[PDB]
Amino acid sequence: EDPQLLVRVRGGQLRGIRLKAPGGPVSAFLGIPFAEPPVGSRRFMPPEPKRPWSGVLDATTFQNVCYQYVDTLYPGFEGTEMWNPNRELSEDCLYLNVWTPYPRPASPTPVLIWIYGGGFYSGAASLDVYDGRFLAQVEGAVLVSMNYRVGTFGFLALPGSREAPGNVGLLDQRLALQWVQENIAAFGGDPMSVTLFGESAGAASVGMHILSLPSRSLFHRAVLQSGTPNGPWATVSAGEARRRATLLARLVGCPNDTELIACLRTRPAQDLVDHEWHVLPQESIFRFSFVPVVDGDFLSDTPEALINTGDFQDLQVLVGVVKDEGSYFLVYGVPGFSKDNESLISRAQFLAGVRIGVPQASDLAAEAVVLHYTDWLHPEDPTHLRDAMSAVVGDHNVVCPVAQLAGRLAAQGARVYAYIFEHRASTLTWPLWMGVPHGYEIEFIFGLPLDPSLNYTTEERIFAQRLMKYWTNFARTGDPNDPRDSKSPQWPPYTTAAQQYVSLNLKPLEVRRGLRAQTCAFWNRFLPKLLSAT
Amino acid sequence: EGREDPQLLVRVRGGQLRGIRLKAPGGPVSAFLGIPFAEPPVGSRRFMPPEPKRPWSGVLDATTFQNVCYQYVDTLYPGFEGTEMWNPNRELSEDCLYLNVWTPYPRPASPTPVLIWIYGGGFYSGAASLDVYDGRFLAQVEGAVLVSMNYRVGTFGFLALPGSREAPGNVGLLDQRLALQWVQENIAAFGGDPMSVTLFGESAGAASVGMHILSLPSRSLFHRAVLQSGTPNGPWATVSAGEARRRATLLARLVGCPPNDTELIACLRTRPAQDLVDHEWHVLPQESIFRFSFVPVVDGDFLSDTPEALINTGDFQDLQVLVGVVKDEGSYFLVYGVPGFSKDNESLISRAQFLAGVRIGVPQASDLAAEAVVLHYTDWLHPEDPTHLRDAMSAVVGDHNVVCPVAQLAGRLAAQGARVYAYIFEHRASTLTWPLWMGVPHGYEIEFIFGLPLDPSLNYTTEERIFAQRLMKYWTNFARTGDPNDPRDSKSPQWPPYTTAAQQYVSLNLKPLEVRRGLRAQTCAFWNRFLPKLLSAT
Ligand SMILES: *[C@@H]1O[C@H](CO[C@@H]2O[C@@H](C)[C@@H](O)[C@@H](O)[C@@H]2O)[C@@H](O)[C@H](O)[C@H]1NC(C)=O
Ligand SMILES: *[C@@H]1O[C@H](CO)[C@@H](O)[C@H](O)[C@H]1NC(C)=O
Ligand SMILES: *[C@@H]1O[C@H](CO)[C@@H](O)[C@H](O)[C@H]1NC(C)=O
Ligand SMILES: C[N+](C)(C)CCO
Ligand SMILES: C[N+](C)(C)CCO
Ligand SMILES: C[N+](C)(C)CCO
Ligand SMILES: C[N+](C)(C)CCO
Repeated sequence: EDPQLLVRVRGGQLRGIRLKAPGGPVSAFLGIPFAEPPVGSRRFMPPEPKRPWSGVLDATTFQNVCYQYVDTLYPGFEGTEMWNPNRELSEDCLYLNVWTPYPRPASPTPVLIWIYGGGFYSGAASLDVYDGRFLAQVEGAVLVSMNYRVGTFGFLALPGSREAPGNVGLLDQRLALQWVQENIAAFGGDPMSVTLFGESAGAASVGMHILSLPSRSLFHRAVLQSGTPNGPWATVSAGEARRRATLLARLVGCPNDTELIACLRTRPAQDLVDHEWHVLPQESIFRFSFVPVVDGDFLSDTPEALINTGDFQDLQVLVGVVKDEGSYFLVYGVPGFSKDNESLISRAQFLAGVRIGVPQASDLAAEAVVLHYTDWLHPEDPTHLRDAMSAVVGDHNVVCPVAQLAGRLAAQGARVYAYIFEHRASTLTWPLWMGVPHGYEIEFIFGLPLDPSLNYTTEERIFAQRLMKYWTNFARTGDPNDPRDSKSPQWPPYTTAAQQYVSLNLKPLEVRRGLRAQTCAFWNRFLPKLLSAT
Repeated sequence: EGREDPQLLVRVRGGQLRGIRLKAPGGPVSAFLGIPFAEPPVGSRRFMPPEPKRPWSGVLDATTFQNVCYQYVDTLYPGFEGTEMWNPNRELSEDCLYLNVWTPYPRPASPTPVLIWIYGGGFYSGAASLDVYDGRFLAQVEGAVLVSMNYRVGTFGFLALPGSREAPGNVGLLDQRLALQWVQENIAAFGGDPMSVTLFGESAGAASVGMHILSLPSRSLFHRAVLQSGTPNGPWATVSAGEARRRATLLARLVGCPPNDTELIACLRTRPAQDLVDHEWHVLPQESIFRFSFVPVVDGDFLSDTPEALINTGDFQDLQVLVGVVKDEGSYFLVYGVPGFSKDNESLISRAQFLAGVRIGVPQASDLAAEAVVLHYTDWLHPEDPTHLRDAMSAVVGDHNVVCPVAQLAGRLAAQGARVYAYIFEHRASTLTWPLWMGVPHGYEIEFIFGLPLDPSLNYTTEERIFAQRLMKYWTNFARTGDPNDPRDSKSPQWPPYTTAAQQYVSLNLKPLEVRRGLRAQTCAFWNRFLPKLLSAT
């Protein structure tokens, strides 16, 4: 028995495991229950706190992955399967993971809490890319990650109902956050210094905690990587949530809210997943059936309204995007696009693609999109058209929503830093045309290139170390710059006047101005004017 | 005769003429100025198609410019050459249908290609007698035969009650056409070749040239065309029959001829010319710039359909066309209507003034269309920078009215069989009196093409002299062959034709030709493809 691996939390005693990081050992406490299993009658319901336990709870292995759809696009392909569940699926999945330095820190240490993405329909804290041992060992950080319910189980909502109120997957995250407040000191973490970070739906989740009052007392700083609470995919109205839940119920043979939800609770988990993609209103990409709902409770208003009127004075935020946000999604439903060729497309394929990539757009709005993104010097060039299609999907869904949030957060008193991540992993298995896709910064921030067995370059390992420092410096201070270090160049705050952000690549930081400023004016200013008028 | 210069006596269909020997820097030229080509369109003839000049007895003196057609005279900037170089330089009269011919001296012995100039001035102003349209340099240096005609402007040339007998519309274009017919019949008398006739014009003159291209009866009267900063398509060069009728009827009311068309037109004919000019600007539907009250009308006769329809469906197989724009097409127009703009300061404007400016500069835009314009031309890194806003306002007016219509025209003509050459003119005259912020404004290429810098008394630089000579060669090579390039020379860089595929045009400045691609390709897609679609849906 190693006393560094024994911790008493409020629920009782835990035993962790000593894991090996390249530079030395870390302590890992994996699969710690933070809620009562949301099973049987508790399906679709808010999470309840985990009842205390007797003896020593074995916290040496990852727990089950929340029940979810498993990708089948490219069977056997690492680029897709690296995001697939790596443990058994179960509705009994409300567990979290803590990595700390070995030995346990002597003084209270800044805490980073990771919230995974996956379109609110997928993901797990147990994926290899979310491995916290490197940040723990190298930067001395306490890293936490939780599982939260996804798909119907996390976000199926009959708004106004007692039994399926919506947003329960977000309440799972919140409960994990409350757990950190109550318990992280036992591991040597500082509950007065908690930084949330997440990517994609995880970043939208971070944003929603920023916009929901009861969450704000549970953290101090936030990082949103390639995702925002505002924008076209991260939320639905109560009406649209009801529509989708009612339709799924119909599809599984479930005929008053209470009756409807009681019958949904009788169905095997896979029966629900079998139909979750049949409820979207359009043929589309970058759209997910069961996501956070504007309920007037967790979200008191739309994210748009809340970011416009919010006060964010005592908040620091780091936000950014990858170089090619849209490319990943094109292979999931835009004809002409494949990982197996260069995906050089015709103009016809581009116009059709725009309707799928911007599915809520009217005919006129779609025409505006096509005319904006066409290079009128090379209107039928397939390379241009392929890269424009990617651009449309990335800008609409990530870059411009990020630019919008960044600007409103800064105008309303927040301290904001922004980045574009432009380094394409040497080990990437997707084709070159996809560039730096959605999600492929994460492995560097977590510091996987520091593991020699994974075959990243020396340059990539130095780069990872740099990024780990920006992120942990941000966690410690609310400022990603290295404070003992002179010689930078310094990463300046993002402001509405100057609009400064930095490139994160193998070269030293370069400061740029305006995140797609002209094109984002189109998405964020013009298209809405077109909508309210048509 | 007996005692005079035998080299200045010429007979035309109407009778005998005596010209004048003029001095150009390199030698003498022959000038025949103020040759009448129509019966004076006065009295009962006001608003009516021109009638050919009846023959005269004896020798008509053709040694001085004749009357300028009755028109509005600019008084925005008294004493200022920038404005006054465009003002009438001879008596204003309705008796104004006279043309001018310059030729080498002695006259050419073999048939020489003819250039015919059509002046601009928004269809409300202009004269062939202005110093910047002086044909002597082209005549002397290039051996050109050059012809220019006065044509009626304003109400006199373009007031229309469409469908009526007495004010059918487009009579100023019919004046131009009568002059073209005159050249066909008579220009061989001066050594000119009626089988080689190139039209050229600027602004409204360029629009006019384009309308001769789109009207079949004109097509037999010329072979090639140059359109400088003007097009028959676009937002200002024509009006519908309905809008023409509305403006004519309002004008009539304003001058005490309240409304049957015969009666209305008969009362208009009793009015003093100056009365008509005094109310001319009161009939425009919006507060605007780059809009003119009385312009060509889509009458279903001269113009069988809209210029837009006609350029989309036309066969332009046997046409060569040279077209282009100056660097700063919009700036000139800003000081005549947009609050905040002036020749006497830097015209740094606020964002409020930009938004107001856009409504005046795109006067037919809905609220949604105008916010589309504002959002496109705003620099979102520097949305309130006065220098950017000033320059963006200029760009809006220039692109809307000239640059994008020219791109549209060049594309349609090229797609439908024409040989097209395109330019951007980027040299600012060292003698320009407009301020620096205005750049290279609308109209300030003309003095180079005509060769005024060859006159040492005009104080242009030596480099400007050489530049002028180049331009004269391009224009006259195009007149001769339908190709501005020199057959003898080579690299000396070549001017490739404009094509829809490659979109090539050249920079005209003091440096050797540089080839560029796409005339404001992205922005003109906004004007030429998106806004119309907005319009159709909205
Ligand atoms: C530039 O000028 C515009 C027009 O006003 C004229 O010039 C100014 C300086 C006055 O002295 C006035 O007498 C003239 O009529 C102004 O509208 C504009 O505000 C001026 N721009 C600036 C920034 O000074
Ligand atoms: C790969 O691209 C080709 C053409 O480049 C396209 O037709 C095809 O659908 C793509 N995917 C397949 C079917 O392998
Ligand atoms: C040109 O230059 C001379 C000598 O400086 C000057 O006196 C004359 O008035 C100028 N003329 C013009 C056309 O500006
Ligand atoms: C098609 N799915 C929605 C299942 C995958 C999203 O990328
Ligand atoms: C958001 N994920 C990283 C889970 C998928 C995109 O690569
Ligand atoms: C059109 N102008 C500006 C030249 C005169 C208006 O009064
Ligand atoms: C258009 N004009 C040339 C006639 C006036 C100055 O631009």
